[PDB]
Amino acid sequence: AEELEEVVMGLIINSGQARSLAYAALKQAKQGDFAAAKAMMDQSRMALNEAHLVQTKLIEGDAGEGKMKVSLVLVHAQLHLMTSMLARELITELIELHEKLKA
Amino acid sequence: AEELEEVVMGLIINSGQARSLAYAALKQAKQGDFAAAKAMMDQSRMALNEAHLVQTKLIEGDAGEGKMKVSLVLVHAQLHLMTSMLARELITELIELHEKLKA
Amino acid sequence: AEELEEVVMGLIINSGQARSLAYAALKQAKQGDFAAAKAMMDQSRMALNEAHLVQTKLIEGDAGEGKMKVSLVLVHAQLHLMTSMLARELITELIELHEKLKA
Repeated sequence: AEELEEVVMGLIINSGQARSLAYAALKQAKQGDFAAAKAMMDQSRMALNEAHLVQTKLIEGDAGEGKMKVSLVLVHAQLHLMTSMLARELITELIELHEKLKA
Repeated sequence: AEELEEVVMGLIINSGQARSLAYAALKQAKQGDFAAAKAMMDQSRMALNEAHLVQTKLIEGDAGEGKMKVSLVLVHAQLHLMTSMLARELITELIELHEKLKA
Repeated sequence: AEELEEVVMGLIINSGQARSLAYAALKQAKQGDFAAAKAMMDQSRMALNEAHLVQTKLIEGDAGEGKMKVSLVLVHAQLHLMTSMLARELITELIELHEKLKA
């Protein structure tokens, strides 16, 4: 719907940007730039945190009537956010491995 | 609905616990504890397997009328389970890498 | 529905095959076969690309009436595709690490 629909687009874009930043963070690690990787990861998380917070309000205050479940719309947003958050967390682990290797 | 709704909560919690155990398993690997990591991974999988089995019954025996597809509710459960299973599988790979590194 | 339902099954199978190929690609890397890993990854991506293209047509040309959003059915397909694509991308990163790790 109006906002919910426009809000989802923002969430999808935000989630996509989060992943983009995360992959970029990893790329920095490959170049041996741990400092930039850490900075990129930190920002990536903040983007996700804000996105997750918005989704939480939706999931909690969404359902007009009773039930708390979710909606077709929310599920789509959750899919992007869940994927992005997971990607970012795993990417963080991958970056840590690069540090252990040396570079 | 009654059970389905309560069942989903259990699945979501179970999926979340699965991931939690998986991340913890990885943490053990970082401490150089391959034995504990393996034990944690094994338990993580068992939790997922039981969760997946419940979802399968849902997906197969859910749809009251004809169609086998899924439902708004099932999709949400699948999202958590799919994310958790994938996370756990990737985490397993990450742990194996730690073993190859040494520690 | 008829096609959409049958199309989803194809997408789910394709997504599953994509992941299967990706994991197999990783396995090749463990055996120290970077050439086979690369070949498997390339094919995995092509499978996903074709799958993603089909989903795009669905998401863009699906909704019979106005709205572009998604449908219960599409979300399910997106879940598998999103999971598979992410898995494959992360697996690619994991394979690159194996190459850096010698073998």
